[PDB]
Amino acid sequence: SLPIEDNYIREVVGSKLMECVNDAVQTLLQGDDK
Amino acid sequence: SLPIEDNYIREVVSKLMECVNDAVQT
Amino acid sequence: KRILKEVILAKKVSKVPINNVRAFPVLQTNYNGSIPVVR
Amino acid sequence: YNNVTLKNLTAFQLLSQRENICELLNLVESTERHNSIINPERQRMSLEEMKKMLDALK
Amino acid sequence: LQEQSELMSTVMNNTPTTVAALAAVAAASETNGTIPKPRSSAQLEQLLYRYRAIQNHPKENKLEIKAIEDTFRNISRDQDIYETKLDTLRKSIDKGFQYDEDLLNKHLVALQLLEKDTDVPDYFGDPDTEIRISARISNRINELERLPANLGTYSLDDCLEFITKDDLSSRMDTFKIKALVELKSLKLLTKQKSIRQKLINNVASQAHHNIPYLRDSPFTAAAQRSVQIRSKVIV
Repeated sequence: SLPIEDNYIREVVGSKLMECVNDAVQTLLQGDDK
Repeated sequence: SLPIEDNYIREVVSKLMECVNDAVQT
Repeated sequence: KRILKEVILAKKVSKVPINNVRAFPVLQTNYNGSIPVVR
Repeated sequence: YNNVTLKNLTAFQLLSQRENICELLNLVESTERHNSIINPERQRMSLEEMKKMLDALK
Repeated sequence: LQEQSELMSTVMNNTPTTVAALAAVAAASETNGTIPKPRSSAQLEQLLYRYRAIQNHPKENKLEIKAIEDTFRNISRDQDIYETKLDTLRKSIDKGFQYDEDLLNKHLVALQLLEKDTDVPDYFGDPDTEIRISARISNRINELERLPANLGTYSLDDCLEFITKDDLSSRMDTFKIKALVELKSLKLLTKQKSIRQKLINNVASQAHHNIPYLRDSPFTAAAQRSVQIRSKVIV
């Protein structure tokens, strides 16, 4: 765990839809009318 | 031109409604 | 550097925070040993 | 691309599984994958070819 | 041909009057491509002062003395213009701006980090880019291999220790250690990569016996079950 070249890497080199679908399924799995 | 300590440098340094309206209907 | 120098010289910044290591490197004495080298 | 891997099989199952739940809420069109496979002018051309084979074999 | 370094070598050799670089039409004009206007503060200006003070005695064997005097006239003219601009700047100061502290803290840290060529954040394969990393590693290696070994420290907390003529306080080598830890960590960089290759290729070569969600998969469990099928005998 020794940062040695981690400075030089930073010097050189500077979804939601399916989560909403899964939340919609979790809301549809609460009431029997849907 | 005096150096600064490292402990000060480290101290300073529409997709929601597309499913709800469909889940209400179906 | 000159602009930030003249701001200190003229505007009289009320805090000017001190952030220093409170140390500076110097050169120290070197001397060879007094016991002779055997071969 | 000749062989399949673990990540490829898992991604294939996931892409085949998301598109089924994507059609219930009806947030995707999925009509270009429908009409290009049904192709009703190709279907009536198929029926005309079978009628032509009936006329040729009788 | 290092015309600014030949005068420094002649000053360090204490023999700048016997040759004086032999300034002629074929020697003083070949190393210059009028002196090229050096940009140092006093490391290359006092050498020109000594080079003028020595050659006052021959007074005709050197023809670049007029160019050196024109350079000194340009330096004096630039000094006078800088003093008039400093007077105009000190007379053109507004009375009140109330300069904040947070922007001052943002400027000072960035201006301190941009001195010694290190990375500063904003807060406002590929072998072509790996040689550029190795050239920055070797730059710091060659910079740390030019420091003197007789480096000692003096903090502002030694006054409570009462250092006598022969005391040997225990806060003398607080920077000599840190000047060697970096130098020997930049050399063991290829040493730790072998240990990392022996660790990652032993904890990730299996990846299906300790990780639960990869061994609880229908494809992986069936594959690990089906690779252990013993061959069927005949009759």
